[PDB]
Parts: sequence; structure tokens; C-alpha cells
Amino acid sequence: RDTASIGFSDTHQDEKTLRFLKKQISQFIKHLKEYYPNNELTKKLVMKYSDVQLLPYTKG
Amino acid sequence: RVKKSALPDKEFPIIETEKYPEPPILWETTIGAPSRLFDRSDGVKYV
Amino acid sequence: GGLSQLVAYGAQDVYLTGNPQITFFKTVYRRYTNFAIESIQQTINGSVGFGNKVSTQISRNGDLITDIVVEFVLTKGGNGGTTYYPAEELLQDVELEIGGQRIDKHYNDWFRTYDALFRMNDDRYNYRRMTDWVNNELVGAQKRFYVPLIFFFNQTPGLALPLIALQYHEVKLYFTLASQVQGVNYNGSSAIAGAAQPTMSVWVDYIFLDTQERTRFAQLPHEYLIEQLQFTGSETATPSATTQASQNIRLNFNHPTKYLAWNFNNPTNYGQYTALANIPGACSGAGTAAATVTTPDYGNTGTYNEQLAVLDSAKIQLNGQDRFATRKGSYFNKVQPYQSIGGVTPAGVYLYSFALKPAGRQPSGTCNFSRIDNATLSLTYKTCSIDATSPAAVLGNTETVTANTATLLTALNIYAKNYNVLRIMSGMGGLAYA
Amino acid sequence: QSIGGVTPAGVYLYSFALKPAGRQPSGTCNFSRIDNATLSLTYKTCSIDATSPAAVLGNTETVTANTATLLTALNIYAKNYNVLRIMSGMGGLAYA
Amino acid sequence: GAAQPTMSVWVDYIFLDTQERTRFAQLPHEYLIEQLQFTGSETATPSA
Amino acid sequence: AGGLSQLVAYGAQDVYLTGNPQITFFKTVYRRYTNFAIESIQQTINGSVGFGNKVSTQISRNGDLITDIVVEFVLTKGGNGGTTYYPAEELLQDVELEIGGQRIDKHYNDWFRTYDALFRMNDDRYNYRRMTDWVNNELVGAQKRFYVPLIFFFNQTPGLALPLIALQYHEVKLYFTLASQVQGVNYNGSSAIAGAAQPTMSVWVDYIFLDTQERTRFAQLPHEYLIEQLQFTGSETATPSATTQASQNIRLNFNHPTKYLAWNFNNPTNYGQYTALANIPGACSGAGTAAATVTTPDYGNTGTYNEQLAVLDSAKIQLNGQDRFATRKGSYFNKVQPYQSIGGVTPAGVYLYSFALKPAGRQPSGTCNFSRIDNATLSLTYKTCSIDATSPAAVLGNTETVTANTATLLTALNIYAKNYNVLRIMSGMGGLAYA
Repeated sequence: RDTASIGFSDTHQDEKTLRFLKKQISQFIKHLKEYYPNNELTKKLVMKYSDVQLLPYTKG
Repeated sequence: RVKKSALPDKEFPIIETEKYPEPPILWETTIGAPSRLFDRSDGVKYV
Repeated sequence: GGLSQLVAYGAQDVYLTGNPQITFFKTVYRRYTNFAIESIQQTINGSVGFGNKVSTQISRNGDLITDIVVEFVLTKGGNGGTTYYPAEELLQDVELEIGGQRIDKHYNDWFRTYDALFRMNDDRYNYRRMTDWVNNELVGAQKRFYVPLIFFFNQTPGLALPLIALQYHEVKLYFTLASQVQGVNYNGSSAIAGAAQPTMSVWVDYIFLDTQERTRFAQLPHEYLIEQLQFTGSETATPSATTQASQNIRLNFNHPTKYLAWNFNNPTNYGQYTALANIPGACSGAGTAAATVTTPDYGNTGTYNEQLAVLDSAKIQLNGQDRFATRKGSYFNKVQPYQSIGGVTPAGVYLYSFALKPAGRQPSGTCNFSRIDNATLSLTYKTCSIDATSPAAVLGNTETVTANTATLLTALNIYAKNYNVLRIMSGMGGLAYA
Repeated sequence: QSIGGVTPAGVYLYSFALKPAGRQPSGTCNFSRIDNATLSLTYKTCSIDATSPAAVLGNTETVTANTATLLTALNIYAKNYNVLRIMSGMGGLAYA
Repeated sequence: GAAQPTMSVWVDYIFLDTQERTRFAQLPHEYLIEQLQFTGSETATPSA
Repeated sequence: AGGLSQLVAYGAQDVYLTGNPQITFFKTVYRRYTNFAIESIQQTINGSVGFGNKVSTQISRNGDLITDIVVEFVLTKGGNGGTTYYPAEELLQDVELEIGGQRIDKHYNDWFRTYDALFRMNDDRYNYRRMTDWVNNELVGAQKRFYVPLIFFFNQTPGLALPLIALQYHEVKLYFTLASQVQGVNYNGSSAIAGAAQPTMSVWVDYIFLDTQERTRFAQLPHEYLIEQLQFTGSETATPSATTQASQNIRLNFNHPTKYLAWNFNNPTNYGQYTALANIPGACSGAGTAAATVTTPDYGNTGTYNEQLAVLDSAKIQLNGQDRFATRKGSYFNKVQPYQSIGGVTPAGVYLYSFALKPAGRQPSGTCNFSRIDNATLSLTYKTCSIDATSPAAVLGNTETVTANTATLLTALNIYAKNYNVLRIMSGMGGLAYA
């Protein structure tokens, strides 16, 4: 076996609610931000990244 | 079609291709110190 | 002797006694502010009687208040076995208002649910002694009952309500008395001729602080982290003999919730959270020719025999996703309170905690439902195919079935206990969150 | 003295701890430093006729049922404290 | 007298050659996938 | 708990086993070896094969080295099961090994029987029996193909494979003498079995094919080998009396560093009979009942472990008139010597005396060089033949110093010696350095 990854179901799922939609709407426009995901799709994807923490643990 | 004796026979180099994202470690395990064996020396020359 | 153990010291003890930090043999107690507690009777406005709404304003006798007890003098309208926690049933609800704003509210069913989940052992027994007849009393017997309140300030001195710093705002309690109380003025649906009206009294424990503490409370703004009860009633999907009913109940809860609690019941019979059956204590006359599964043994209304409970299984879904894997009703009934409370919960009453210690005062993990768009309690019911009048069927049955009489448990009560902050500033009270 | 509950007949406890029912250590007997630990037990005389309530219930401190000789198994337990060391993705105990 | 079922689960695996297999292990991947949402409900009962 | 609980229990007394470790047990690296292949090639037998005939074969130059040699025979039963005893072994009366005309060695049917009795064991010995006899109760007329492996020094280990490759100018030959009679095949006791078939025969040699580098080395370099030779002296016994203990001093005309001596007493009429016969199960034809004849063996059960039927009471070996060891009982040679030196079980009537720590192996481990012993002599004391062989009680209940009255039939003694000589090969020729 020997799997060193987390696997605790908390890795990439943005488990917020529709409040996340309000948050992403709190970075681009006021009321109907639709033109921002329609045009800035790559910017809307660069605004969606996960946190990172690493821990090596070398050999003996 | 080539005679078997002139066909290659080496299996897919899977162990050279998987490229696990992180290197392997030394899987150390332990039961801890022999607590009844602490500060006990059986290697004594009779004097 | 003991000296032979002291000398048995090794490297391992470095994590127990090496480099010692504390001892156990010289306790140093804390000095504390000077205070005293006086029990004072309040004036009840309106008119006391069955079905009436009455109220009281808490007098400003002391500086802080904690315990509140509502006392009823009731009489037995029938013999032993005809009542079930009647003082608890009588106090249909209590609403706490400060300065015109609602802070909290408890219901007779909540008191029963609360007790079922959070009190235990002799505490629970003594509680029963203060709300019911427990020595096989006979018709005509008269008793004074004491119903303690369970508002946040009634649970710990730490949350004593600072009447002293609520100089501009009155603190009031509104009490709804039940139109009928089993074994007191009604027997099932039948009125009991000649039944007496209750005599009611409200007692409040007021803490008198000495001058320096008293002055400090009066001059400073304060914030108290308190709990509130949220509650709504729902219709129970009718369980059936032929199908397993299921129901998706949207939970209109908000704030950081410590736990959910719920029960199913027969609204006719206070405290009945389970089906009736012809097994000892499970129905009026159980065990004999006169047994009926249309009326409970009121004195033994609550049980532990899960076979008579309606719920098969349940889960909580948040924003479309499971919060935890589906577990059986007995998980919520027995394991949840084992894990988090340590008492024993009666059949038909369920708990799901979002907190490590929901029974305490210190927050220990909460579910903030104000950040959840859709919080749904998903229930699956057992099939009501067991003939309740036949012990062989009642007691020898399977995991997924229940009594035919479980279809009488048509009411569902869902509760949630949460945190909020009570602000007391410049003589006025109110809550931090809405 | 040490727990605060009720223990059924046939079950015995001897604590080295002030509060054995809790997590915080409060006095321990370190058997890793004891060359010879022994439990010494004396049994009751199994002379009481188990089928006769008069004998079962009216008897003396040092006797028991003749059916007590069926209790031929003995289970001795010891609950102790060790340290679970966890680091660099792996772990084990401080002491064997 | 009814018999109990015999069950087996079979998975059909794709074996990649060297270059493709290397890329799959090393590169990040994103798939647009489908999910089924489902709930059961009581049907209002129709009547004559 | 578990295996780590053993590893942790470490101290001063472990240093002598695991300190400054040299090896492991869990990483075997196999040696690279020269590539080779082995072929079974049938040789041509010159001369007529048949009972009593002498035939021969020259080993062909097909491979580079040779090891195993198997002589096949086909025999037909002249009687029913139980009437034969290792008949293929009995048929091959002798085998003579010669290189370039020099005799290297020579084995006898009795040697094969003694060799097997002493050195093969357990399932190996059984498998051997299966290749030389009928062991599944076959009946008269049954036909069977037997395989009799040769046991010359190069036929026992690859390590002594004979370098035909380096013998470019010398023929390597095997001469085989076939017995005039084989019990239960063409003769039954003293009578011939009319109609018995003549045996067929085939000699098979296992040839090793070497790679170029190894083949070249062998072809040009000189080689020196320690090889084995069998010395053998057959003689008349001091046949025991029914009244006393016969004794005998047998001059042993042996030479060379001897690994061991071995011997047996036998009834020359009945192949493999090293003991007396008696009316006890397996000890004679009809044994155990009224019809038993204690003068006719149960051929299929000729051998036995019942020392009561053996005739050696005691023995010692003298070197130049000096005792080599204290006199020991015949059972000491029969049971202990092979226990110690071989590890198998030796049948009654067969005796071993080793000069070597491990005589059953190739590696020399102590020898008696008889080339330096002017007067080597075997001193024997026989048991008294006073026991009535026809009375099971007389046999089974007797003492240490006595045997069967039928033990007086053990008129022949076969003394063998296995020794080491030096075989040298150079410039295409081979031979043995010492006479």
C-alpha cells in the first residue's frame, strides 16, 4: 500500500454554498457579473486555486 | 512476421514509467526502548 | 509498602513525573468576590388557569439572576398511572423577552425532549419527582410541582443575567398554560369533572453582589455567549404498513448550532414518542384482557423499547451533500447521547450533535446554518405492520418494522440549540445576531 | 474511593492512581522497574449448597457456593501509560 | 428453496504505452464528469 | 509485541552472533556460471548382448565432457513376483572403465548391491530399486525396461566430468560382462527357466556441451583430478561352525589412500543374500509357515535388517600387525559406522569401516594409505551357527553371539576398498599416475 497523500476528502471540493457565488461576484461586478465569466474565463479560473503545504521526510 | 528467436522479449518498463509524484521513504517502525533493559549492562568482565 | 513503588522509577516516568509541574496534595482554592443568593417570589399578571396566558416581570431585587422555578399546585383527576410529568405538560411554553425583544423560548415538548437527552440518573429522577406523582398517589391527591426553567441563565452562574446592567430594559417571562393536562383535568380526550384549576407561582434566584463587583457590572458593557432554542413543528410523513415512508425536511435554522434534536409523537398524549403495544408498560392495561393499544399507560408513557419507535434511519444533508453517512434511528437514539452526553435517551427521541460536548456551556464545535443554503433532515420510517396487541409480534420482530399503532405518531418536532451573543450596554439588552 | 460507581461481585480493582477512571496520570506503578511483581489470591471455602437459599443467603464471610468451583478462569488486567511518538509521517511507542 | 446469488465485479483496464503513461502520472488532469442527483418522494395520490 | 520484540532483546551475548555482521540470509546473489547443455546419446554396443556374454562400447566424441551413464536392459520375468531381486543389477556382472588402454576402474554387480545398501537411501534408494527390479508385484512373462546407472567417479558428480575434449588421442571405453544367470529371469535356484528371453541392452551417455571459452580451456590445458577407484578382493570365508566360533585373518591386497573399507558375507548362489535364512517373515521362501524352506530365500525380500541372521560377531583391522582400533561387534560396523559416516541405514550382513569423516562425499576427509602398509589384514570372528532356523522362537529369542544353522551357507566374503588416485589429462591423452 503505502499511500502518503491525504485522501481525507478535503482536497479540492469548494464546499461552501451559493455564498461562494456571492464571493466570486464580490471580486468582479456589482449585480449581474455574467459578462465577467463570459469574457474573463481564464481569469475566473486563475481565481480558483487551492492552498498548499508540503512536508518532505527524506530517506535514512 | 519474425521468427520467435528474433523477436524482442522484455516486458513493459512499468517501474521506470509510473513516476510516483513523491520519492519513497524508509518505512521505519518500532516498539520503543526495552524499558527493563535500560541502564542494565550484561557485558562485564569479572574483575 | 508504598516505598517499594516510589523506588520503581525509570526513564519512562519522565513523561509522568520527571520534571514535575504539579501536585495533587496541596489544593489552593481561588478567593472570590463577596456575594449572596436570595430566593424571591414574582407577581404573575393576567389570569392563571388551564389554557391561559400569563406573565411576569422580574423584580429588580438583586443584581444578577440565575435559577427560575415555576411552581404549580395540581391535583389528581384520576388514580396512579393516569398522569405523566403533568407539571411539565402544563407549562406549554415559556418566552423570554428583554426590552421588548425575544431572546428565547421553550416548549413543554422541549422540556420533555431536553430531559430525555440531557438529564440523567438521580437528576432525572428528582426532576420527575418535581413534576409528577411518583409514589402511586391516588385520586384527589394534591401536590406542588416545581418546573425549573432551562434558559441559558438558568443553567450556570457564569451566565447570570445582569439585571443590574439592564437598568433600562425589563426582563419578562410569558408563560402559556396548556388547555389540558393529562390526569389532572382531562383523561385522554375526556374532561374530568370537578378538576381544580392550577395555582401558579414563579420564583427567581437573585444574586446580590458586594459593592466593588456590583459597581463594576453597572459601569461596564457586557457580552455573554449564550445558547438559544430554535424550534419548528412539522407533519410526520405518515409511516405505513406497506411502504417505508420517507421525508425531506427543510430545516429553517440559523446561527452556530451545537446540535439538532427531534422526536416523533402522538400529539394527543403528552410525551408519547413511541407506538402503543400490549407489552408491559407500553399501553393501558398491557398484559391483561383489558389491554388496549389505543391508550398509553400514561404513568409509563416513555420507554426504551426502540421496537415501538417509528424512525428507521436518518441523515443530514447540507447544500445537497451528505454531512455524515446515513445511520439508523438507534444511532441517534442511543449512540449519539452515549458519545456526547453520557445519559440514556428514551425511545422515539433522537439527537445529532455538531459539538463535542453539547450538554455543556463552553462551545465545542458548531454548525453555522446561516452559511448553509439548504439544510435538510432526511428521514426514513419503519413499516407499521406489527400487530401491537400481540406480544409475539411486538417483541419478536425485525430491525425495519414497528407497531401498526406507530401511525398515530403523526407529529414531528425538530429543535436546534445554538449560540448567540447577548449584549448588555448602557442599561439595555439585545442580541448580536438575528 | 477511586471511581465512584458500583462494581458487580466477582470483579476486583486495585488502583495505584488517585483517579484511575480519568486520563490525567495520578500515580502509577512502573512494572518495568520491578523484577518480581506478584498477585496473591486466597479463595473462599466452596461449602454452600447453591440449591438451598437458606444456605446461600444465611452464610458466613469466608464461604461461598459449591458452584463457585466452576469459576476456574482468572483474568488479570493492567492498564498502563506509554507514549505514542509521531513524526515525519510515521510513529510508534517510546517504550516496549 | 430459492438460491442465493453469485456475484463478481469486472473492471476493464487501459494500459498505456510509455510516453502516454508517463504523462498521465506526472501531469495534472481535469475531467468534466457527470453525476446523478436523486431523491424519493411520496406521490400525491390520484383518485376517481 | 511480535517479531520486533525479539530484535530489541539485544545484549552482550548477541555480539558473538550478530556484531560486525558479515552476511545476510535475505539477499542471495547467484553465481554467474558457464553456459552449458546436456544431451542423452545412445552408444553402440559391440558384441552380442545376452546372458553370460561380454560386450563393450566406446564413448563417442559428441560432447565435450561426460557424466552420467545409464545401461538399460529389458528383461522378462521367468516366474512370479517375489522370485527376483534387483535382476538388472545382478545381470550386469561387472563394468570395466578404460582410457587409452589403461584400466581406470572396475565395478561388480555385488558392488553395485553393496554400494546401494550403504550409500543410497530413503526415496533415492527406492527409486533406484524401481529401476532395477519389479516392485509392483508384476507376474511371469512381464516385460520391463531397467535403468542401471554407473557409479564411476565421473558418473556421480558433475565436478568430475570426464574431459573427452582433452582426450583427443584416447578412446574411452566401457566393457560390460553380463551374468550367465539371473534369478527369477532365466534361472530359478539351480534350474534354468526354459523359454526365458535373452535381455536387450542399451548404453546411454550424458554429454555436456560447453561454450567456447570453457571448451577451449579444457581442450588445451592439463588437468588433474582426484578420482575414485574400487578395489576388490573376493575370498572364501571361515564359514562358521554350528559348534563354535570360526575366525579368520584375511590379507588385504589393497593400495592407495583409502576412503573406506566395506564388506559383506554372502551366499554366492543367491544374489544379494548377506544373511542367513529363517522361518520368520521375509527370511525365506514360505517363511512363517509349515511350507517354509530355510534353504531357499524370499528373493524379493532377500535383504533384511535382522542382525540375528548375520554372521560377523566381531572384527578389527590390523596394519603391519598393529591393531588399528579396538575390536568391535559386527553390529558396530553394520549400524554405527554408517550412522556416523553415511547417515543412511545398512542391511544386515553388510559392514562398513571408514577412515574418512564423510566417506559418502567426493571431498576427501581422511584416508588410510595402503600403499604404505606392508601387511594390511582384516580379522574376523564369526557367530556360532547353533540356532534352528526352522523354529522362529529359536531365532527371534536368541543371544548376541549366535546365529542360524543356515548361516553356514555364507561361504563367500567380499571386501571392498574405495580409494583415491590421480587422473591426469594432457595433450589429448589420459591416465592414472599411480599403480
